[PDB]
Amino acid sequence: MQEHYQPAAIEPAAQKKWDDARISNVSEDASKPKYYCLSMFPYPSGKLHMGHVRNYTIGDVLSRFKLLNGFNVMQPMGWDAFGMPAENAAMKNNVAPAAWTYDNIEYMKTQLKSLGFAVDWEREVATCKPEYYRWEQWLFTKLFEKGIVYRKNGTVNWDPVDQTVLANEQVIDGRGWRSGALIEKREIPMYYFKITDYAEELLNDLDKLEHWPEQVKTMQRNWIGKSRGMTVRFAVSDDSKQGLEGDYAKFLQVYTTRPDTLMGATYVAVAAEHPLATAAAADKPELQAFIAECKAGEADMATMEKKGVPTGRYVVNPLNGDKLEVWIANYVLWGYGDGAVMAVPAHDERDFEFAAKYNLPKKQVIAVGDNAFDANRWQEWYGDKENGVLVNSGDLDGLDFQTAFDAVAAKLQSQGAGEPKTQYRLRDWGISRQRYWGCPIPIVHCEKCGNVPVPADQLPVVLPENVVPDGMGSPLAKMPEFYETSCPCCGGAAKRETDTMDTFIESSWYFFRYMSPKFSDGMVSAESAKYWGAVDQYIGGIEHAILHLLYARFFTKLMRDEGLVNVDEPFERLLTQGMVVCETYYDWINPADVELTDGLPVVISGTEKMSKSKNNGVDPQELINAYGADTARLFMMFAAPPEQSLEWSDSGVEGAHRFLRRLWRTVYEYLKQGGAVKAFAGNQDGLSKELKDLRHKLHSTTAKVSDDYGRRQQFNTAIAAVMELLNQYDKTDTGSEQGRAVAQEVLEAAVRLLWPIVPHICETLWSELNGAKLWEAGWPTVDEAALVKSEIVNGKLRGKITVAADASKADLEAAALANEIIVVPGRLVNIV
Ligand SMILES: CC(C)C[C@H](N)C(=O)NS(=O)(=O)OC[C@H]1O[C@@H](n2ccc(=O)[nH]c2=O)[C@H](O)[C@@H]1O
Ligand SMILES: [Mg+2]
Ligand SMILES: [Zn+2]
Repeated sequence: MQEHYQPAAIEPAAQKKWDDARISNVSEDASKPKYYCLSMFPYPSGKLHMGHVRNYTIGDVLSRFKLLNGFNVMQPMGWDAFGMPAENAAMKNNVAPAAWTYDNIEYMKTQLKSLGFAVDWEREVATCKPEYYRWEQWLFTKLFEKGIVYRKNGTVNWDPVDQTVLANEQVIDGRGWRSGALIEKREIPMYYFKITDYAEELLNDLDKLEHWPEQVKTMQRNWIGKSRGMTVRFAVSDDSKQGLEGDYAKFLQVYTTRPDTLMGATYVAVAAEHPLATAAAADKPELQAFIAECKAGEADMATMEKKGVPTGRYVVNPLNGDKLEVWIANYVLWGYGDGAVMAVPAHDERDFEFAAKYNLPKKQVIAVGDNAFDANRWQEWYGDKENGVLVNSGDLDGLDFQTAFDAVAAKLQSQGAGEPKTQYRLRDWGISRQRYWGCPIPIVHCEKCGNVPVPADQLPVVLPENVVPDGMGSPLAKMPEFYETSCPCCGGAAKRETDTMDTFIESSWYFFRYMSPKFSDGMVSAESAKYWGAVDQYIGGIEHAILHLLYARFFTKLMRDEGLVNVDEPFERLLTQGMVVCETYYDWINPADVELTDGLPVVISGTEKMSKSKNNGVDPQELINAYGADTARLFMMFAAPPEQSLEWSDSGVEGAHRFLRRLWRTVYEYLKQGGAVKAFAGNQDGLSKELKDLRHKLHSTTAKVSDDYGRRQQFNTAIAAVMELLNQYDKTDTGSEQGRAVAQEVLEAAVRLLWPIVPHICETLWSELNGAKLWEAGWPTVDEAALVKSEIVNGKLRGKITVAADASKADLEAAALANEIIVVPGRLVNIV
C-alpha cells in the first residue's frame, strides 16, 4: 500500500473500476429490489456550479447507501436543454443554441464523471434531441384530440420596438427591458393544458404524500387555491338599470367564501370591465378615467394601493333588503369568475382598509367570545372563521360558520338568489412560447381544415438546429422552409405552428423517459414503467416546489389516464437541499482570484448565495483540481445538514482533506503493523473490556449511520459518528491477536459506512483491507450482542443481587424487595 493519500491518482482509477464493473448500469432486474433515486437534472448552461455538486452528491449518498443494502439502484442524469440560456448565448456570441448546448453537455458531463457519482450514463437524455421531444409532441396531439389541450386567445406583452413578445419578467414598469418602449397587450391564439379539470385530483392526492415536507404540500394547496363558497346575486335596483341589458340588467352576481357574513355587507365592488362599470361611466368621465387607469396597470395585488370610485348605482342584498352602492375597484379582476365581489369591512381586512380610506360603513355580524369590537381598528379575530358565531343576523343569530353557510345556502336557493360553488385560484397552463429554442408545437394550420394535429407517424416535427436567433422575433416565423408544409387532412398547402412549448413540458415527464430512454414506440415502455414504478426519492431546490412539481404530478396523471404508467404520483420522497453561499469581493471579483487578507487588494464584501450576479460561485473544477472529488463531497456533506445553507469555507475544505489523509493514514499504519486478518465476528465473551467497548462503539456507530442515511437523511452527523469511532479506536490498544481482529472489524465497517460520502478513498482502502467485492460484502450489520453491557435491611447487610446495567431505580428496589427503600445505583439498595 502506498503510504500517502493521492486523490488525483486514486480517484480516476476507482471510477474506471466502477465503470468497468458496470455497477451503476442497471437493467429491469426482477431478481433485485428496485430503488429509483433522482436528482433534478440541470440546464446545460456551461459548467457545474458548487450548488450542482451539493444537490448531486446528496443524491449519490442515498443511491450508494441503497446499493450497499442490495437494491437495484437507478440514478439517472440528463440535460434540461431547451430554453432561453441558449438563446441569449446565441445572441451574445453569434452561435447556434444547439451547438452551444452540446458543448456545455460535454463539459458538464465530464465534470459530473470526475466527481464519481454512481450514475447510469446509459440512460442519459438530452431534451433538445428529437429522440426525446417527439413523445411530448405525441402526447400533445393525443390530448389535443381529447380537448385536454386546446387553443384560444390569450393576452401577451408586445414590445413594439424589439418586435417580440415579452414575459412579465422583462416588462419593467410597463416597458420593454431592452427598449423601454411602452408595452402593448395583444390577443393572440395560444395553446393551453386544461389543468383545471384535474385541480381536485391534484389537491387531494397530496394527502397520499406522507413522505413530503409539509410546507411543500402547503405551497401546492395554496397555489391550487381551492375554496368552497357561495354564488350570490343582488338584484339591480329600479333606478340603476340605465344602459344595462340581459341578465346584467337584472342582478349583480358575486362569489364569496364568507356567505355567513352576507348580512354585514356594506357595499359591492366590480371590475373596471364589468358592464355596470361601463354603463355608469357614460355621463361620468370621472369613472371613465378610473376605468382607464385600471386596465393600464395576484402578483402585485398584495403590494398595490387599493382604490375605488362610487357609481351612483345600487343593488339589493337578497337577505336583508339593504340597498348598497356599487364601486369600481382596482382590486377586482375581470376573469376570476363573476368579476364582482361583495364587501364586509367588519370581517375582511382588505375591505376594512378600503372602507377606512373612504369612510364606508362597517357592520359587525360575527362575534368571537367576549372580544371587544372597535370599528376604528382592525384585529385578527374579526376574520375568525372557526370560533365565531353570528351577530345581528336575525334568523341566523347564534350559528357558527358551517351552519350559517348551510342556512344561507338554503335561503338563497329557496329565493333563487344564489347557490354553493367551488372555485380555484388555479388557471389553465399556457404552453405557447414565441421563442426559437424549444419543442415545436405539432399543429398545422390549414385554411380549409383549421388547426390540425400532426399524425403520429409524422412525429417529430424537427426543430431546425441550423439557426442563430437575434432577438427580433422567433426565426421560425421567418423560415418558410420550416413553416410551409401540406395539410395532413386534405393535402393542400398549409403552415406549421411556429410557437414552441413551455420548457417546463420537458421536465414534466423526464423521470419516466429515464426508465426506457431508447424506447421508440412510446413515451415509456410498459415493461419499464411496471418495473420502476415511481421515483422513490427526489432531490432538488425549493424554487421548483410549486410549478415544476405540480406540472410533473399533472403529467403523471395524464400519462396514467393514457395507460402509459400505473402510478398516481411521480415522487414518493422529496428532499430540498439548501443553497451554497459564499463571500463576495469588489466590478465584482470571483473568490478564486482575490488578494485574500492584482496589486492593490479588493473589498471583502458580504456573503450570499453563489450566483453570477455578484460573481461569487466557486468553480468545482478548481476545487477538484486542488483537492479531488472526495474532499469536495466530504466538505459539503459535513458542513451542514443538507437542508441548511452551506457556507463556503477554505478551512472547511482543508479540514475535509486532512480527515481523508487521516483515514488513509489509519489504514496504512494498521496494515504496516502486521497485514490484514479476519475481522472479529461471533461471541465476544473473553474479549477485554477495552475491546468490548470498542465493539460497542462500532455497532452503535453502524446503527446511527444507518438511521442518519436511511431515516433522518442527515449526513453531517453520520460523518461525525464515524469520526467518534475512529477517535475511540485511536485510544484503544489493538496490538494483540484479538485486538488486531477487532481493529480489522472497525476499519472494515468505517470504510463501508463512509463509502456513500467518499467512495474513491473507501473503495481503495477497502481492497487493501479485504479481498471481496465491497458491494457484495454490503452494508455493515449491527451486532446486537456487542451492544449489551455487563451486569453490575435497615443497616446491616443481608444479601446481594445481580443487576442489569440498564436497571432503573424501580428494578433495584424490586430485586431488593425479593432477596432473602433508599437506592444508590451500582452500590447499595437499603430498605429501612
Ligand atoms: C427539474 C427541472 C425543472 C430542473 C431544472 N433543469 C433546473 O432547475 N436546473 S438547474 O441546473 O438550475 O438546477 C438543477 C438542480 O441543481 C440545484 N442547484 C443548481 C444550481 C445552484 O446554484 N444550486 C442548486 O442547488 C437546483 O436547485 C436544482 O435542484
Ligand atoms: Mg402510502
Ligand atoms: Zn386541410
